[PDB]
Amino acid sequence: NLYFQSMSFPPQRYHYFLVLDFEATCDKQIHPQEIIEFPILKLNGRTMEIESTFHMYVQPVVHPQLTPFCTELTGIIQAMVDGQPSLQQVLERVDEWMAKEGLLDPNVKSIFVTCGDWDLKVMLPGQCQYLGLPVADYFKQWINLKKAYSFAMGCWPKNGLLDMNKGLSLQHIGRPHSGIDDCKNIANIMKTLAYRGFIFKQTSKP
Ligand SMILES: [Mg+2]
Repeated sequence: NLYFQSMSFPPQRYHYFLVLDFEATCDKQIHPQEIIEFPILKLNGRTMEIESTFHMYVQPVVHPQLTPFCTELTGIIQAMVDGQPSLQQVLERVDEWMAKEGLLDPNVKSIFVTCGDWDLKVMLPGQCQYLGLPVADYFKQWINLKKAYSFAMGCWPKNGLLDMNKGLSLQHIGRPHSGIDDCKNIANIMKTLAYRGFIFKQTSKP
């Protein structure tokens, strides 16, 4: 335990890590899928502590009525998405938040962190393409935590956050399949890996 005193929280390659996990319209499946929860956690790059939070629910337009499957899975009821801005508006708000947080200065280095590749490889660019919206350059590089974890632990977490929490002896934070709570769990896992001396790197193909 003194074993880690010098190793823990090493210098990292980024000033900040931006933890993101979407929830989306869905069924068991409807199309196009639309982002209904847009969280970002700004983590101190050294300590992994949460320093700022972006969180918006988003009003879906093509399938505006959340399905029983969607609600029961995500916890997101209709009342939570009803008066809310559209994805385009939410993306402008993210950009304002990036600006306000000093994340758009060329000298300030940050990278998104997600559980899996779906959200930034598939979901965001897919919906943006459908809407005719550009994808900001900062969404185009990320770290898949499942891959970071498998490198650190020599073991693929098939069941995602629940497997990673198990492997690191961490109690689950909040509610599974809630965007923000998944973000808090990603952040907690990162903290523990950093405590063990893990240096995070882009996993996203350039
Ligand atoms: Mg989630």
